[PDB]
Amino acid sequence: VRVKSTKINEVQVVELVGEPTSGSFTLTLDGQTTAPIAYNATPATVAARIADLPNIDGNYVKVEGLNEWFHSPYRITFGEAQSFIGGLFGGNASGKGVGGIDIDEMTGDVGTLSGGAGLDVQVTTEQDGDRLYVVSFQR
Amino acid sequence: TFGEAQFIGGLFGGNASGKGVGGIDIDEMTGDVGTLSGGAGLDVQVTTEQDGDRLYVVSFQRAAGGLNLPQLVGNASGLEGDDLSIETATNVDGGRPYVVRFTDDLQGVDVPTMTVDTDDLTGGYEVGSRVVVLREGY
Amino acid sequence: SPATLWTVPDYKLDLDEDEDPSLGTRRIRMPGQIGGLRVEEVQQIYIDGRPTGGTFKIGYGDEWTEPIAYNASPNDVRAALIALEGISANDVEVSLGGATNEVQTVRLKGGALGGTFTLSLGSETTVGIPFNASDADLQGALVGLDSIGSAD
Amino acid sequence: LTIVFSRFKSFHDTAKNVLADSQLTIVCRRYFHGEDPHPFAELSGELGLPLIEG
Repeated sequence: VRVKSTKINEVQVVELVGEPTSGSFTLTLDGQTTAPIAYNATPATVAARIADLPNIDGNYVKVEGLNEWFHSPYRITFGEAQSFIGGLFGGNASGKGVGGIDIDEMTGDVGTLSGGAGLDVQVTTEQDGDRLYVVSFQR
Repeated sequence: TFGEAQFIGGLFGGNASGKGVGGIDIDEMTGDVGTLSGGAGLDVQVTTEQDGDRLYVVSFQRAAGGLNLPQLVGNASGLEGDDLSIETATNVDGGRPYVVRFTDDLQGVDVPTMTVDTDDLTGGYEVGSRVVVLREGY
Repeated sequence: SPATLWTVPDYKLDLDEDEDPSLGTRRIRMPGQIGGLRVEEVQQIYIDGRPTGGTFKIGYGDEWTEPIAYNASPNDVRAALIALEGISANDVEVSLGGATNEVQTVRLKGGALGGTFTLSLGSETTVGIPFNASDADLQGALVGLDSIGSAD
Repeated sequence: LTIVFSRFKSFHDTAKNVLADSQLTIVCRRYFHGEDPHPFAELSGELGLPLIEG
């Protein structure tokens, strides 16, 4: 037997709707929740705040600021990691860092934000994650 | 020459980006010929060879994109200068038409071109209507 | 789409003495013939000049709708058209399509060598915009309104 | 997928081998007012509305 797979990453966008002018917000993923993020946090700070989550547990996520309101929206890509057969039985399995997984949508909470009208933290998926495995038999 | 040497939210925090006077319709200088000597009919006259200007273009898109918005009105009161005003114009009025599509028992039928009576509409400006046929039914 | 499929003979009746016998009984499968194609009529109704109240009426041949509100949805236009005796219970679909964006322009006049100004859009009013504002400064002021958003 | 490269070649000399290996055609048409449709006008979707109005 031989196995092949294609990685397709989760991409999610975080929008500070209502245009906040001071304070700090948080993001939730599986209930694990981020140390509060500034209204003008740099994407590399947002990356450290999502990397610290027990369900991510490493520098596996990247984020880019689209710069419509300070750095907002933030566009977050899981698995791009920039701000032997039999090894499974040996406890040295080769798959490292979350990527090609259908990450359930992060939920925002406004925290201490204040500013314009109708504040919320809004989240959307721009590309659903996938890793289809193809198992081909032989010999 | 007035203008050369020799983040969106920054304004609310006093970190406004608009440094250096240039793109402004500056008032014409005057020159005083006191303490100045040695000639005839001495004066310090000035003239302008190109007026300063900046037209800001504002384009409303996405959730503002379908709307026929009201015209921006400017208040000049916080400016300091000799005779201020703010000029605003619509260059493209917005909108989104009703698409009427003839269907089922009118599928493939050459229907009449509609006309819209606007006499009971109120407010607005040059209020009117137009009907554009995208397809003849056939 | 349902289609008629015809198989039609193309027989060779004068075969040479060693030519393929299969050509004597040759028949051609025709492509498949569709019914009459219908084109659905489409008309775009535009209302111009930003009415703030009242009603309009749509004429369909000799008849007219009941009054339609300036604010009407596609479903309100559809209900108004289906009530007109030239149109029956499913014969008209109505929707909105094809945005034109507003584009507006702003200029300061006079030797305004200092201070600040405000813009207003309906009832809402900006923070003060510097006399020498960048494009970013004016966008930030316009985006700080309650109707406008940072994407818009 | 391919590499287009030049150091001050003509566009013809640049495109020649790329168009030949890829099997592609350059086509050009002059826009004449009052007889042609606008060169970038195209329709879309369930109803066949223009992509961009105006």
